[PDB]
This record gives sequence, structure tokens and C-alpha cells, in this order.
Amino acid sequence: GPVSVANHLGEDAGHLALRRDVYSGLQKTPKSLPPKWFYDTVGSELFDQITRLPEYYPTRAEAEILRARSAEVASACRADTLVELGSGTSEKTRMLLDALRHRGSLRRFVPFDVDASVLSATATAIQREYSGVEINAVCGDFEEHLTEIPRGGRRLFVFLGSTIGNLTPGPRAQFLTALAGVMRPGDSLLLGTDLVKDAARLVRAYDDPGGVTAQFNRNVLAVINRELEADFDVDAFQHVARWNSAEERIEMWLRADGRQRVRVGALDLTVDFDAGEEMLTEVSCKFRPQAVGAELAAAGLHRIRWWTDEAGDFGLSLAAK
Ligand SMILES: O=C(N[C@@H](Cc1c[nH]cn1)C(=O)O)C1CC=CC1
Repeated sequence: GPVSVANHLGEDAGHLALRRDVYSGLQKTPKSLPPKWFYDTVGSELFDQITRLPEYYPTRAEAEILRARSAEVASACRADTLVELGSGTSEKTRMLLDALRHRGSLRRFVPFDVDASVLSATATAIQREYSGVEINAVCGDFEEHLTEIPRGGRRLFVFLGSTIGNLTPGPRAQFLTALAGVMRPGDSLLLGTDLVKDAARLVRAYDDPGGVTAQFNRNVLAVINRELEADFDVDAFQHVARWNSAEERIEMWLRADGRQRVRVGALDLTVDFDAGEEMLTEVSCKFRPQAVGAELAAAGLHRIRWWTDEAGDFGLSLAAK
């Protein structure tokens, strides 16, 4: 079937976004950086490695649920269109496409993400693997472009991996409200959320002993050095994963080993790190089952299915507009 890729991001959008995120985040107290910048080519291969670590249970936990429940997802939502908020590159994408195809209802695949080159490769791959399916890839961001997702048919929106945990409660409610606003009655959302559990298991999932996650975290400094002509001493920053018991969220920090003075040339900006000062690079909010249903309802959606894996480590919600 035919492929389309519609690009709503200017060629310079990513660079300007990085400039302003860094300019603002390095002047906060504490300093912080959005986690979107982990995912350059190096960071993405490091993330792929993380998903295979025994300590990082979310990937396999969600896959276990999806292998058991994708058929029920397909029959409950009756969708003819799969909208992925993501790049379409995973085995989980195929699990869901296969389930819709097995019902004979798969007409359209809409991968929605910020990298047109990844989206292009996905569209080609899906076109080869799924005859009779139209692929309408959309290059855009959550803030501006959810309305650019093609209309019509009965759409299952998918946002897996507990990526929604990267949004603190305020922005998370704003995002779910915006998403539900582009959803039509009869459309569905399948949402993955990692669950509150033993704090040590949570910290261990974000600090594997071989230091893959540590490398992934520090890599945001390499990205800033390379893209904005900065001089972070990348090795003088230590990876710290913290469980925030009050907000029930994992936090990833980078901790300065000794005082540091960093000049970001492309921004004409100098910042200081005190010895032992920590900079926040990612929050990973963890959820309770009832609370996810309540957040969906607050956005105008109605949860009709909740599933966990056999250990209760991870949850999937199916919600209808
Ligand atoms: O992948 C995401 N979140 C993961 C990231 C991760 C895994 N190990 C360490 N960090 C999580 O919180 O588990 C989302 C946010 C942006 C792109 C997808």
C-alpha cells in the first residue's frame, strides 16, 4: 500500500529547540534538562542496549502483556487505524499491527514522531511487511501537531513504554487533554505506565552495574558539547539514579565531581557547578493503577481495560473517547 510522510518540523526546529532548552535549563535551580536530547544516534543505540538489560524490566514486562492481550486490544477497540506516538521500530508495533491484521481490519498505520528519517525507514519497512496497509507517517511534536494526525476511520492511539512518565503531573494532564481533544468518539488510547514497586528494584532499573544507563545519561553532555560548542568535562559528571518517595518518581541526575565551569559557546553562556552539585536530566514517574484511570477520566477518556504482567510490575490501559 502507499506511503506518505508529512513533515511539519522545520529543518532547524531541533537545533533551536535544543538551544532554548539548554539556555533555560542550565539557569534553573537546580539545573535541569529535558530527556528528549538523550536520543541522538549514540543515545538511541544505548537505549536499545538498556531494553535488553535484566535490571530494566519495563520493556519485557510490557511485551509480556502485549503478547497475551493484543488480540483482546484489537477486538475491544475494533480499530482500522493504528496511530503510534513513537517511531514504529519495535516488535510491539508489529504485535499490534498483527492483531489488527488478524481481525481483517488493518487499513492504515500512522507513526508520529520528531525524526523524519526514522519515520521514513519505518514506513518503507511496514510497506514491505504489510500489504494493503496505507502508511501515513507524521513528523511533528505533541505541542503543535496532534491535529495533523489523519482523521477518519476508527483509530487506536498507542503510547507505550511509560514514556508518559517523562511528564510531571501538570504537563502530563495537559498532554492527555490535548490528545483526547483530537480523538473522535469510538477512538481508543492504549497507554503503558510503569508501576510503583520496591524502591531498590526501581533504582537498579536506572543504574545497571555495567554502566549502560550511566553512559546514556552522560551522553546528553556529549550532545550539548557537540551541537552547542560546549566544554562539559563529560567524565567529571557522575550518573546518579534517585527514587523520589514523595512524588513517586525515578530521577536521573548528573553530579559534578568537583567544581565545574562550563561555557556553551553557541549560546554565549557560562554556568558554574558547585562540587557535588546535581543536574536533573530525566524524571520517570511511576504510577498506581487507580490513579491512571483517574488521570484518563480527567482528560475526557474512559478506561475500559487495565492489564498488568504476572508480577504486577507494569500496567497497560485501554481507554475510549
Ligand atoms: O523511553 C522513555 N522512557 C524510559 C527511559 C529509560 C529507560 N531506562 C532509563 N531511562 C523509562 O522511563 O523507563 C520515553 C521518553 C522519551 C522517549 C520515550
